[PDB]
Amino acid sequence: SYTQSFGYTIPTEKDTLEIPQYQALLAKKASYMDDSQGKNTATYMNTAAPKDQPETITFGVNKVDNVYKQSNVQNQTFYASSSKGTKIRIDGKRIWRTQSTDVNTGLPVIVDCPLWTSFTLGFADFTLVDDSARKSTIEWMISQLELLKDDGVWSKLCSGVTRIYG
Amino acid sequence: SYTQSFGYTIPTEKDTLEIPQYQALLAKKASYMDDSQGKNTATYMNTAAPKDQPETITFGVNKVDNVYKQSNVQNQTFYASSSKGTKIRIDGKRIWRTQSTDVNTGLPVIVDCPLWTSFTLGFADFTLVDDSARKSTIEWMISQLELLKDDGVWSKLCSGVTRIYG
Amino acid sequence: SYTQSFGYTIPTEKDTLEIPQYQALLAKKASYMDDSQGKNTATYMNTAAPKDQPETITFGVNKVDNVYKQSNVQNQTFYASSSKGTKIRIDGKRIWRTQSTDVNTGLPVIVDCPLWTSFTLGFADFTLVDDSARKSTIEWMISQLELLKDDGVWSKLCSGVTRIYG
Amino acid sequence: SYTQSFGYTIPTEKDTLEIPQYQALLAKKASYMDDSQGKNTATYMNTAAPKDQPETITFGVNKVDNVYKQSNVQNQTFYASSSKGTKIRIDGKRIWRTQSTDVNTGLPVIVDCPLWTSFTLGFADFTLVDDSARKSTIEWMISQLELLKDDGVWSKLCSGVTRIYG
Amino acid sequence: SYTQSFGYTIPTEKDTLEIPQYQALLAKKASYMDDSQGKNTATYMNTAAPKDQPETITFGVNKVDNVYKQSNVQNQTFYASSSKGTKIRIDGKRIWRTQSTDVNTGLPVIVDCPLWTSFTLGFADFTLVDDSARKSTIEWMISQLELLKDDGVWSKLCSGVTRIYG
Amino acid sequence: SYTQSFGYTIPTEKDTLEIPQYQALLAKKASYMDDSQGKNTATYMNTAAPKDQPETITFGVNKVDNVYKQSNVQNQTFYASSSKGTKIRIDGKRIWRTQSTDVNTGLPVIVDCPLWTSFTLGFADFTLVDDSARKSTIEWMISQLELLKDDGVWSKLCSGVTRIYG
Repeated sequence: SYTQSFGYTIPTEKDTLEIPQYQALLAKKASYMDDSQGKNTATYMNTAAPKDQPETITFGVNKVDNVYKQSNVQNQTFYASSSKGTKIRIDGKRIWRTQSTDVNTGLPVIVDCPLWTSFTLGFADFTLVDDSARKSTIEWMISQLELLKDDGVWSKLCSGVTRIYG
Repeated sequence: SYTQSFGYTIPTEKDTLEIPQYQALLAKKASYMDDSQGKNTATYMNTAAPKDQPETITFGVNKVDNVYKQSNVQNQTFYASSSKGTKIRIDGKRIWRTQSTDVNTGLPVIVDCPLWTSFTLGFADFTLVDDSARKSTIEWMISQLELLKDDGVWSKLCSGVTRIYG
Repeated sequence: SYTQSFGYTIPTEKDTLEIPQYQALLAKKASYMDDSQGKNTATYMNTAAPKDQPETITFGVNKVDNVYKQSNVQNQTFYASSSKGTKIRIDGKRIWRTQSTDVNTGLPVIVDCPLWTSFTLGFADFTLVDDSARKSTIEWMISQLELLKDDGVWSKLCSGVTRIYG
Repeated sequence: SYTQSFGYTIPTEKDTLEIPQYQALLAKKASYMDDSQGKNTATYMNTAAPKDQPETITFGVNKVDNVYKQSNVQNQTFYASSSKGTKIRIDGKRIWRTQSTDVNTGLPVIVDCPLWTSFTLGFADFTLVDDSARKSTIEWMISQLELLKDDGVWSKLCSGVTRIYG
Repeated sequence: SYTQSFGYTIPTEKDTLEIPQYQALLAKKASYMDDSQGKNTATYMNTAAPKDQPETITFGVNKVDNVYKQSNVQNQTFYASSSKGTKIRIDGKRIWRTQSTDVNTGLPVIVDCPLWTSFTLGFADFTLVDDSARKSTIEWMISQLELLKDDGVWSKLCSGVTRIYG
Repeated sequence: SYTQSFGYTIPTEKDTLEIPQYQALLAKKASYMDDSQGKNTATYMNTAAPKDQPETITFGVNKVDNVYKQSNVQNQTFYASSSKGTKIRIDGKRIWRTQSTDVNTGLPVIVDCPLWTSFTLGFADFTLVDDSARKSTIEWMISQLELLKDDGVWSKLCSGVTRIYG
């Protein structure tokens, strides 16, 4: 009987995140676009957004020759038989639009500045890696954001706090 | 009275994510490490993880000279003194360790392969950029993972599916 | 019995400065930030200010190898046994924000220009230097500002008067 | 009707500083010295101090090409013909002299070590920069010293405490 | 079922050491100095001590390629799979200062002689080691000092007794 | 009347360490080995541990020609009349042995990994030093370990946290 963990027992306590179904709407209204970002990368355009303010999400997947080099494992004994790994990447570019119409001129005044986001998950290709492992670490990042607290980890990063926990 | 949106009204429907409190445990047990990894960043080590299996999280914040060059927006009619924005990045590196004991010899056998994750959010520095705006796009990415479904966007990416939506 | 003074008896007369408790509010709401300015320098962010208009204060302390070289003491006899000294520095960067909302467009009009301040106190490391000495000279600078008079030393500097007293 | 603040309403509570009138005595007894110390500055000598223990104050004012580059402000939507500001600097150098008389020989023994201080205030040249704005930030620094407390911010800096607030 | 011990059952009897909370005060008042002492070694200044009477503690950690070689293990077979181990080191340098005013001149006469201390713990980096094992060996050293007896192991070493027990 | 201190009043609060009487057992069972480790250094074998699983403690004492040079003392005058000092060192080498019987053959599998510890105290050899002074500095190190809290200074060093306090 072999037990596999991330080094510490998964915390029992659970933060609940009520996340809007952005993905559902985008999935319904998503339309293909050129694979410009990478040959292994397919860019999509979300049709739900107006033509003059587009939101686009680009998915990519790239093999990594050696996972262990980038990462920190203390002893060479522990290395798995193949160090080959796979890395996934979701890139998104959206536009925050503020608009109102001028009283003097019927023309609408429209100022829209851009925001972009990227998520990445890389993992060794080995029979030991479970979807349990990969999903747990996705959740690990999401938790690390501390989204529940309004002035939390994410807002401190946004304001410019490099050294977060001390 | 200004209507400011991302181009489409935020979906009413909400996916609920029960996420373990990884961040709480890490914040309790997080210890500072010298920022070898970045010039303007801060790398932390999680003490909860066993000493031969370290887990590390690295925060960084870098400002961006021109936000509009990357992004696809109809170039717009509002004066901007500068057009520069702040980009926050979170990099985590963890270890998925699988361990057992050799039946022949009581000394255990350990194989641990590495997994890593990275989240990034860049936004134009502007007065009109709200928390509402920024946080919404963080949630937008999280939803885009389709974490609720076992056979979701994230597992397709992990399996190697570039053209996720079609 | 040895007497030590700054060369002239401290003036009995006292200017009273009613200074708002900026420091109390900042101390309550101060949050750590990267030590980017110097390795011996810790930068802090004041959370009381809004995220889109941050105020930041950065403290630093640097040893000075030889204090006497910079300063003017008439005779070499008088030099203390060690010329090693210590220098402290408080740097602050805040933002003066003027805002009103446009009648034609709901969008607020926000113009905020920056202001910054720096205080520095360097002193020889020697058993002779008292906190009495250092505090007196801090007060000496503050008095030198002539804050009580509305059109005084500080406003003359601000307007551009190099030769103040003649 | 425009609300112009530093991001947070000025604290009502006021720390009262009883500061000796050093500046009054110095202004009475201040004599001009040739500005060896700066190209665009003015160095003065205080005649009240004994001749073998000089005390000097040096005023300087230099304009600054671009105020916004140093400071951290969301780059903003208001036309600026130029963005340049004026920076005032006050440098004082004084001597803390400890003197006694040798008991053996009536001739006295004197050891005097040096102390120096510098105050600086830079502000964007703009119409909206008030005295209210500038003076407030001068007071802001003075408060930040926490001079009332014997074991205050200033003494911690002098002792060598970089991370003052946490 | 494997049984691991140091070689002898831990003594039930316990010496109680009432140690002043030096570390607490230092932790409160410790200011980061630049890491002159080593590449992986971080030097700390204690601000509680006066600036001209400094007390500094430097922390360090170095991996050792082969633990077994330095240490005495009777047979080769019993060497573990990987002999890479980790070694920690705490260096402290403090000042015992004697001071009294000169009778002839009030200037104090101060002579301060230094005392320094170092603690080191090196352990084979392997899964079998427990914080049980490490902490026990730390306690083992501390006990070996025989601190309770005034003329004990430590005073004898200070007094030059090399061969303590015979 | 001369006053001598380390620089700060000894903290009243006391951490209580319940340390097993390792030293007592060792003192009972210590057998003199030949002093291989040094000329003025006497090495001791602990007979309580089994003969093939040895634990050895070595004591040493070396004079240092000039204490002041190694240590940081701000000014030269304060150096005492003779800088010759004395330095003591306790080295211990013990064995953490893990053993289990082989399933195939009854002959046990043992693998024993080593741990070692070293404690050093150097003090200026001069009249002014007290066993008050020296015993205080020994306790100072011991407190600095933060042994009471499980994940403390020592575990962080073991875990590689060089920059403990910030």
